[PDB]
Amino acid sequence: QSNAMKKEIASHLLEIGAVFLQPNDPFTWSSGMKSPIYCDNRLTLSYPKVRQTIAAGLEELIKEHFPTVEVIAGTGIAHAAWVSDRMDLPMCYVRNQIEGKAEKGQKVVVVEDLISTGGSAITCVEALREAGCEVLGIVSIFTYELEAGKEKLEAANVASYSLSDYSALTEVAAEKGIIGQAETKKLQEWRKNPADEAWITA
Amino acid sequence: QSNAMKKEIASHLLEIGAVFLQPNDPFTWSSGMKSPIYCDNRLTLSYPKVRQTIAAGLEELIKEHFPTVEVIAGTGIAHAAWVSDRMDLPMCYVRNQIEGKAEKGQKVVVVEDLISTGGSAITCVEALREAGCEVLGIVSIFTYELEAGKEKLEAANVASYSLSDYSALTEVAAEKGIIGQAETKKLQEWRKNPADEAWITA
Ligand SMILES: [Cl-]
Ligand SMILES: [Cl-]
Ligand SMILES: [Cl-]
Ligand SMILES: [Cl-]
Ligand SMILES: [Cl-]
Ligand SMILES: [Cl-]
Ligand SMILES: [Cl-]
Ligand SMILES: [Cl-]
Ligand SMILES: [Cl-]
Ligand SMILES: [Cl-]
Ligand SMILES: [Cl-]
Ligand SMILES: [Cl-]
Ligand SMILES: [Cl-]
Ligand SMILES: [Cl-]
Repeated sequence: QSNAMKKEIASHLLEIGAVFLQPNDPFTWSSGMKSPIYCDNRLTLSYPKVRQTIAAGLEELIKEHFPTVEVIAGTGIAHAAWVSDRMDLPMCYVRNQIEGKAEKGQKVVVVEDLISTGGSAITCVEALREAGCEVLGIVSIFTYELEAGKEKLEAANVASYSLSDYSALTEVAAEKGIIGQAETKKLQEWRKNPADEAWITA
Repeated sequence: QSNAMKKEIASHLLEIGAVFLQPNDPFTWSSGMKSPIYCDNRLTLSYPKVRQTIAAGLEELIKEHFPTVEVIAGTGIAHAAWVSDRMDLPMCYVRNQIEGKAEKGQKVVVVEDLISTGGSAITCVEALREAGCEVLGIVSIFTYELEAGKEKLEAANVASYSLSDYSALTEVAAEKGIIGQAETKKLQEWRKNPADEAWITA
């Protein structure tokens, strides 16, 4: 659990190619923003054991932090499916139409693949709150730990926990020799100011 | 299994509101076509036991008919998730981009919520064939048994099996007293010629 789980999960994500790092040759995201990292947890679908380890971890986060949960909401659908089955709970998903039942007062936990800028997380929470549900919080597989997302969730009073995060993944990548100390500095600078291209030459 | 399973599943679908019948007051589908029936299996997501009974049934259809399966493809994502977990198989899904691994020669089974006109089923099969996969066939929760769909799948050489179908559901609905003999005739005529509004006054 905690730090051990974060490093173990980061190791798996790197190993299966669900998270890529290229600090010396930046990726360009669909927004046009340069980044040393990209996460695509859709790839976990192809790994039956790794995806189960992830679903078990998400379930453990829910039991630990949101034990009164009544409904699981995905945005993500596959992992919400795996979590809701392990917990024998109704599921719904949010496109902002909600598919599946989400009734007034029901206690909901959101399952997200990734917390990035916070926009997509807030969009999902807002849909559920609009429907009358009590959103307990969010559990996600990964988070880039960006200040923008942190502030958005804090301001909306949404508790959020992730199985692994950028910090753990940077450390594991260095332990593995994928990156070194020079790239670690670039990774640290990107997280602090992701839209500022100074990180590229940090 | 077989007829028993089809009637049991139809009963559950009616009971949870996943299939509606209104032969005396036709629905208008998004295409503008009048219909005595509508199926929305997204509602099964809210029913932990019923959805498990469905996933177990889909798994049984795959074991019975497509035993050499290597990958489960959803289009549907939640049920493909439940089936792939029970079978410990990699999963992918098809939007026609394929998310998750679908490699050359891998034996794939498609999991569909509903077989209607055949268009959406063919679209999914074609994407997987284009990717180089061997599509073993399709398993679905429900089928309207329309001739249009039957012919499209036959012409593309795609084997298709459904847990329940229109015929079983009509029979169960009559047994339950939801519909009678007069409405049964209207239902029979719609299936034969769904775009011809003579069924409305059959
Ligand atoms: Cl992701
Ligand atoms: Cl695996
Ligand atoms: Cl495997
Ligand atoms: Cl709680
Ligand atoms: Cl949808
Ligand atoms: Cl986000
Ligand atoms: Cl709330
Ligand atoms: Cl459906
Ligand atoms: Cl249920
Ligand atoms: Cl329940
Ligand atoms: Cl086979
Ligand atoms: Cl997608
Ligand atoms: Cl179809
Ligand atoms: Cl094929």
